[PDB]
Formats: sequence, structure tokens, C-alpha cells
Amino acid sequence: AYPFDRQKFSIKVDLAVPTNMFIFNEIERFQQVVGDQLGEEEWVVTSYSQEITEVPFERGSTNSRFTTTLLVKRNLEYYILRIFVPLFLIISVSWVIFFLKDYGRQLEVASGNLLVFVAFNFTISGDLPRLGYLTVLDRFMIVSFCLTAIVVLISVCQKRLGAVGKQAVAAQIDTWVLVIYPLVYSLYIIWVYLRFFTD
Amino acid sequence: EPIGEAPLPRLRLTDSGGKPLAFGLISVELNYTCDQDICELVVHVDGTDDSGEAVYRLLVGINAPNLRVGSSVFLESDLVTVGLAVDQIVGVDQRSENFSVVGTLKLSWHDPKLGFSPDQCGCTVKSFEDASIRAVAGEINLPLPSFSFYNQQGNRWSQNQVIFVTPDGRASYFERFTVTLQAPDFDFL
Ligand SMILES: [Ca+2]
Repeated sequence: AYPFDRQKFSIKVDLAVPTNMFIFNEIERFQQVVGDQLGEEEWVVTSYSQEITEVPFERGSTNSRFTTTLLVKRNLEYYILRIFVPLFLIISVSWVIFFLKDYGRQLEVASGNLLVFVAFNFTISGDLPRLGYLTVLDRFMIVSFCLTAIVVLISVCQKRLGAVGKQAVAAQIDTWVLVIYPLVYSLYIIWVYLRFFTD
Repeated sequence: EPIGEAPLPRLRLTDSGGKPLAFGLISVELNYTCDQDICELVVHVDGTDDSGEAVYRLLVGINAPNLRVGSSVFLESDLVTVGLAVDQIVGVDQRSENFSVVGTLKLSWHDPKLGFSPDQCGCTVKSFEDASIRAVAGEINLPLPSFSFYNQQGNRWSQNQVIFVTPDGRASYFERFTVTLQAPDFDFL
């Protein structure tokens, strides 16, 4: 669910003697469990816990274990402002070109905006982890590229229609696209939320 | 005896091992005479039993029934002179928040227990090279001023380590280091 994922950091300390010799009994708090440091941090801690349990031993019987768990999350303001806000403006440029009644200039603006989308992918290349599987952020960028590339295909069809002599048909396509295009993005976002977040 | 706002302080006199030897008598005064071959005393002052400051003057003496300069009776800690010089800043890590430095460190102190006699060596200075203070102290079975870098990460490259002692008892330490120190107080906002 990158970048909206929450992880757990577990620090386990195990005794190396059987539980009939030494056993963990009490937990003392001689200092703050999570210290405070100046400045901001990449991972922020929301809660923590400490517990004592028993685990099987290689000798036999059991031994004691002391566990400290920290619940962490990322910095959401970083990804929203740096990635999602610029992405929205690039996408909205391809939506607004359908108001033009000429297609020799709509086609060249649509083709030019596809290059800006690809170039924008280089800046945020560092912010995209190089794992072997798709994440939530990776899926959204693939859908956006396909919709931007389809706009170029529709523009070519409209120009051919106008040159032949049928312009009313081309004008009706503009009305349908201006309505359907914002609808597909809204529907896809809801689908992503249902699949990965609300079970 | 207190100066003002007397709280009736409690004082004790025990052995080096904590065994009591004498007790105060009510201006609290106490006396004690020891006859063993080795006799070491520890003076206890207790104030556990809200008060304003301390305002105290403690008087002690040996074979001085009068009391009320001479020579020191209490043990005194050694005084150490220290200096540090920085030669270079190798680098700064802005993700793990640590930096690397190159410099020189020097220590010096006076201890009569380290003295020797030139007759048994025909020399003026003793030498201990390429060994830390902790390692040398174990070899000669004498306490020495061991130190450490508080925020050190990993090992450090030490060069030109050496200790030299004079017959009087004056010793000194010299070392050139390359260390990496953790600095979690960095703020790049
Ligand atoms: Ca910091």
C-alpha cells in the first residue's frame, strides 16, 4: 500500500538459558522508550508496547523472551505535495484541450503533453522503490499514462473527421469525452480504496 | 556545625568496607583511635532525615584534640589537562546523521605512584607504544585515566599512540585519530 503503508518494528531479546534457571520477571522504565530528537524524521512513531512471553528452546522446555514493538508510518505531506499535486495539473491539461474547436492545434498540444508526463517520471524515480512487485503508487502511474496516450489517439480521429467534412460528429465526441474522462478517474480511485484499504 | 537554620545533621564514621566504627555525639563531635596495622576511615555526612541550602563547615584533624594550614588529611583526585585540535572534516552523512573528523588529542597528569629510579634503567623516560590507556593500566596494575568518545560509531583509526613517564611521576598521552560520530541533532528544515 505504498506510500500509505504502516509497518511494525520488533526488537526481541532472548535469554540463552532454560526457564528453570533464569526467567524474566519485571519491566523497568529507566528512560523514555522512544527518545525525542531535533528536526523531522522519515518514520514517525505512533504507539509502542512491551511484553514478556515464553518460547521453546533447542535444549527443551522453554526460555524467556522480551519484545518491544514500535508502530510507524511515513510522512504523508511529502508525497501528497511533491507527487500527487503536480500529477493532477498535468492530467487536467489534457482534459481542457477538448474545448478548442480546431484540431490541428489540439493534436499538437496533446502530443506535446505526453512528453511532459514521461519527463516528470524521471524526477520521482528516486521516490519509486525498485521492488519486484507492483505497489499502489505504481498502479496509478500506469493508468494515468494509458489515459494520456489515448487522448492522442482520439485527437487524430477527430482531425480526420473534420477534414472529410463531418464536423458535427467531431463536436459531439468532445462533449462525451469532457464528461466521461473525469468519471473514469473517480471510479478507479474508489476501486483502489475498496481493494487495498477497506478489505 | 551549621551556620544558620540548624537541622541537627547526622554524621557517621565507618570503615572502608562500610562497617561502622564510631558514632556522633551531640556541633556534633566524635573521636576514635585505631590500633591495627592498616587503618582507613570514611566520613559519612547524612542529611536525609525542606531545608534552605547547607551552610556547613566541616573540621577534621589527626592528633589535634584542640581543633576549632598543616597538611591535607582527605584524599584528593588527580587533575588532568586535556587538549583537542581538529585538522579536517572528511564528510557528512545527511541520512544517518553522522560526520567524520580528523584531529589530535593530548592528555597529561601527575601521579607520584608512577615514579621510578634512573639507576635500574639508565634512562630518563619510559615508553609504551601502540597501546591504549586501558591496555597499559592492566599491564602495570595501576589506575589510569581511561577515556572514550561518547557518540562513536564503529572503530576508529588511531595513529602514533604513545605514553611517556618521567622519574618524578609526570605522564602524558598523545594520539592522532580518525573517527565517525553520530549527530542526531541535525536539522535540515
Ligand atoms: Ca534530527
